[PDB]
Amino acid sequence: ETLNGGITDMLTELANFEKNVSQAIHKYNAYRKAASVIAKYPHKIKSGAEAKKLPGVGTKIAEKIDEFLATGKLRKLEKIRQDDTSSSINFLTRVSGIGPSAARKFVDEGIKTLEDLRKNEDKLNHHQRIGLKYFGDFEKRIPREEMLQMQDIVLNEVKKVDSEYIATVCGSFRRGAESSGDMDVLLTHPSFTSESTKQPKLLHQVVEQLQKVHFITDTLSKGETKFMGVCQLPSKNDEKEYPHRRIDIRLIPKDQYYCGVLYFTGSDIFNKNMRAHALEKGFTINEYTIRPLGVTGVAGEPLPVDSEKDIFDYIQWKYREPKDRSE
DNA sequence: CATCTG
DNA sequence: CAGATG
Ligand code: NA
Ligand code: NA
Repeated sequence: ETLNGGITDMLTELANFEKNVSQAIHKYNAYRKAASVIAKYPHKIKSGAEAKKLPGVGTKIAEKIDEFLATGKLRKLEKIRQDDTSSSINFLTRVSGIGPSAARKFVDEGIKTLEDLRKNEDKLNHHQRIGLKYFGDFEKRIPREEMLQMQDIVLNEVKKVDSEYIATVCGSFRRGAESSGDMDVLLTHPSFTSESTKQPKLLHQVVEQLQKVHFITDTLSKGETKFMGVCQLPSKNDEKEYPHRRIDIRLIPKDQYYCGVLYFTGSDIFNKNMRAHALEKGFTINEYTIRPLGVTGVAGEPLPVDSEKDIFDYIQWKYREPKDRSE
């Protein structure tokens, strides 16, 4: 956690690079388990061979670990941290919609910057385009104070559309967090579930409402069960308009809400531990359900949940307010 | 995993 | 349809 800090870090750099610039998914994937194991490793890595000793650690990584230990540096790391080409890919990638794949193409067409992009807005697709248009806004954290107003709107709108809506704002927003990245809304309706064959409208009626009033600004992706878009808190008495923020809305069959809602709420840590305990208590839990564990190895069948409460109960645990869902 | 693009 | 992004 701090004993083999740098090592795990350098490695993550390397790994990252492999995958991002080169297309080295193996290599990439290599640094990963690597940092993972030295990461757990209880001692102070005093040398390569010592590390080597570990699984995932080969000769090549060992090599690298030496020079790093030997000198507060790594050539290759240094060589990569300069190199324009590499730098560009790490940068383009910042745009919503640009991935590494795309980052590569662009640079190889000489688009390596923000301007480059605008100049070539023709080569970008809708998502990507927006992504560019909102570069700044998109990187700006979302202060809970805005979050609450947003939440205030979404809910009221969903409500007017149909009393049976059940919306929820998961995320850290939910866990207490002073600021969040994007807004994530979980959605369901009674008339929607596991068997119940569809109801796309269910999702589209609200999307529309939100656009009605202007909360929703652009559409990134709109499917029948998942919507990816952009929203905005009406700028008051003109002088201060708000940044644009990412917002997602997903439909969920009523019979699977709480697990989703639990799940989405996090933290990743909370989950696991909660997930591990579930297992002890003879249970299984994932994104959508809680299933009693057979002894023959494994086994299913969906337990029935009417709240986040139903779940814990099952695993026979202390109900946890979202706030302490930390770890 | 669900949506898009081409 | 494979392949990309989130
Ligand atoms: Na990106
Ligand atoms: Na292939």
